[PDB]
Amino acid sequence: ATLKYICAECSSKLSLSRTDAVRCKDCGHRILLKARTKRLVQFEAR
Amino acid sequence: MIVPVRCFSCGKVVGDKWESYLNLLQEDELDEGTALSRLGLKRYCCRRMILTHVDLIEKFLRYNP
Amino acid sequence: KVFIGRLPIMLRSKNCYLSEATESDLYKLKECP
Amino acid sequence: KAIPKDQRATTPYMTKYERARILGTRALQISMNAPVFVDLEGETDPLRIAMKELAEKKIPLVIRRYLPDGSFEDWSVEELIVDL
Amino acid sequence: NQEDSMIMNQSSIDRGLFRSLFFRSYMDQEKKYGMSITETFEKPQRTNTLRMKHGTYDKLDDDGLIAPGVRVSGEDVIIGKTTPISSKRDASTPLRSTENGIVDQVLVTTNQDGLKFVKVRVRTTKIPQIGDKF
Amino acid sequence: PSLHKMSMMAHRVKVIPYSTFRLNLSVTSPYNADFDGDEMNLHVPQSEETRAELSQ
Amino acid sequence: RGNLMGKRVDFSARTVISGDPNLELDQVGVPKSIAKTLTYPEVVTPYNIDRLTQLV
Amino acid sequence: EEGPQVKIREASKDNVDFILSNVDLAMANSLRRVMIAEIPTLAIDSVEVETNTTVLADEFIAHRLGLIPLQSMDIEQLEYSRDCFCEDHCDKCSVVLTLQAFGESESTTNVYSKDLVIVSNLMGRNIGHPIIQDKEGNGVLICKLRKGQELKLTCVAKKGIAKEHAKWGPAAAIEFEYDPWNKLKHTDYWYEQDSAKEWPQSKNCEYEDPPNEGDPFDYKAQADTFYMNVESVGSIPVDQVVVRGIDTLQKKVASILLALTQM
RNA sequence: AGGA
Ligand SMILES: Nc1ncnc2c1ncn2[C@@H]1O[C@H](COP(=O)(O)CP(=O)(O)OP(=O)(O)O)[C@@H](O)[C@H]1O
Ligand SMILES: [Mg+2]
Ligand SMILES: [Zn+2]
Ligand SMILES: [Zn+2]
Ligand SMILES: [Zn+2]
Repeated sequence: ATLKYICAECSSKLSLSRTDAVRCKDCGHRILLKARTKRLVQFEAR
Repeated sequence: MIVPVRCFSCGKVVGDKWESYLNLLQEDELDEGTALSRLGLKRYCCRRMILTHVDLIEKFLRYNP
Repeated sequence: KVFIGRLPIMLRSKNCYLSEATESDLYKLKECP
Repeated sequence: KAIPKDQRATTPYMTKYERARILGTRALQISMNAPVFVDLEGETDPLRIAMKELAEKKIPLVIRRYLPDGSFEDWSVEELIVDL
Repeated sequence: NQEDSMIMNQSSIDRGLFRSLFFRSYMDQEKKYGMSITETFEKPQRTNTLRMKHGTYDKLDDDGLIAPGVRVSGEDVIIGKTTPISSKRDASTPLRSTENGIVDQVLVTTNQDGLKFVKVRVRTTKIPQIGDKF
Repeated sequence: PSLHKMSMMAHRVKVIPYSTFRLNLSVTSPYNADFDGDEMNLHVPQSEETRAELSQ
Repeated sequence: RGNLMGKRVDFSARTVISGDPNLELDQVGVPKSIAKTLTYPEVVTPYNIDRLTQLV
Repeated sequence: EEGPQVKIREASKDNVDFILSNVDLAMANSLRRVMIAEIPTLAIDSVEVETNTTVLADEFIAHRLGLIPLQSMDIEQLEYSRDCFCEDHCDKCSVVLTLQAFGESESTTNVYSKDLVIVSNLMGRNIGHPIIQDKEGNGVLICKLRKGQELKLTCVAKKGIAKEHAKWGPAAAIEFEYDPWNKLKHTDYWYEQDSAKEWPQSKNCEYEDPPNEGDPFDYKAQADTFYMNVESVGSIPVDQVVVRGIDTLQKKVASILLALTQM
């Protein structure tokens, strides 16, 4: 449960806080994505 | 980019008819005009759906994440 | 020997990485073939 | 200078611009809760009331028609023909 | 369909005729001001500045960024940022008033320097309507 | 443009659905309007006086 | 010519135009959203008091 | 046997050719319209997304899910949520479907109309089952996944009509024709040299007599005899797109009578 | 850089 950030290439879960270095815990590439809400999204199918 | 379910113009389900249309072309060595017709697509509205589709999904699938 | 500034490279040119890359490589590279 | 009633040489007819300005002025007045000089026969739009006042010729206004020299003829909305 | 206009099959439009995806990337970065004076990517509250946007800050998480699932609408704050002075001034990036949609992709990176760099892609689906050009 | 006395005319409001201004087809010529994506301007008078000017 | 001869103005709206055979020569189709923005300042008078109290 | 007659030319699982006789055009057409527009069906109308790692957008997929034809055989014993007394939905007024798919394989993993599973109670009534007319029994291809590409959705199918959205369209195209020999002059053929040569002859010409040139114009002649073909999508069987059309139109008229009664 |  809970995965704060996702690496843009290797797709490994990161889960970091403010002042914890914007970089992957394996490869380099400082990209990092946000990982969608637990607050679930609903669409009228039209 | 991914086969449309239902013909825009008349609403005939076309979502199932893709995998087969591709087989009738490769496996059965058929021409488009026959393949389409064997799948029941008689009205030109239905024909253009399958005939003029560009299954872009297949390219997008080629990217890692 | 000595560093005299940086030159912007045109994509797909000799000096660019993609010039030598194959379809399969470009896809890995997150670039449209 | 102000031209006398005998000696007035402008149209005996009201101008498209005069009529419009009168209807506007009276509508604006009626709307600002001014007294109405006509029976509103169930009337509620100040412009529609203004048309009724002009029709019954019960509008207490005067047109001051200025001339290029600066002189003028004063005309009552009562006396002005409405062929418009 | 007179004078260069046309009649479209509402039924067809429902079936997916002419629908489009629309994306837009709002971007921002934490700025450093000589004397190690940095900006913060955070969700702000009242706190002496009171200089904040008229729309909801509630869609923001503790990093001052909306999660990549959330439906955004008015001038909803998409990026939360503050600049204090000699305290939380607001530097929060709201969704273009005229627009709306769903947060698509949020990207948290590093500046050429070493500052916190952020890019937010928002996505909407545009359905053929009456004034639309073809 | 607005090269005409008739390139600005007063109309009766008709509140309607959908996002476009709708005009009668015969009124198309004085404006030089067509529906290949033309846009038009609407001006609301704020006085009882200005309204009259427009209607009259 | 920029700020005196011409001016930007309030009580103004602009959208795409489309033709309607069901509109009268003198009317204009005004999108609801536009009507809900453009306002006319009506004075509280005995003739309208009740009507206005309802729109408020 | 009675008033307007019917003569089925060809029947099948999903197509009915028939000749409607002893009717007014205004009635054949009113029936035509109803079959397209006003017969109720069941269709996915709410998609709640839990996960999507796909190349397609949440709403793009959502749109597709609505268009997937569902069993609407017993649609009459289901309520419109509007009419139903619950907060949102329930078993009285909806069918709840589930879709979970993940790319376990190295090869492209497909997502089908079959992969949908009913999680609600169907009160023992023929409804909600995705229509599979497919040869290999798969139905509509919703999506495609690669590896860690996951999909998680909960779908609420509801009773509705085509007038609200075409996804509740019980029928595909409806063939309709009258007077294959233009004896009524309801058309004036555009030609170059000869209208009779340049314009193809209808298959229905065989079921009516040719005009015979040496005859005066029959002005008295009225339009009856309608060559029609109703095609089903799957939700409701062909016969029922015809029957339920007739019943829908009938109720629509009866409402007017009842409206006059309350008056 | 685009729109009538
Ligand atoms: N630069 C410009 N400045 C002012 N008005 C312009 C303009 N360009 C176009 N217009 C206006 O737009 C009108 C339409 O021009 P176009 O969009 O090119 C179609 P058209 O030339 O009228 O031929 P068509 O009606 O047979 O299609 C003009 O008649 C003119 O009033
Ligand atoms: Mg034009
Ligand atoms: Zn990594
Ligand atoms: Zn079709
Ligand atoms: Zn219910």
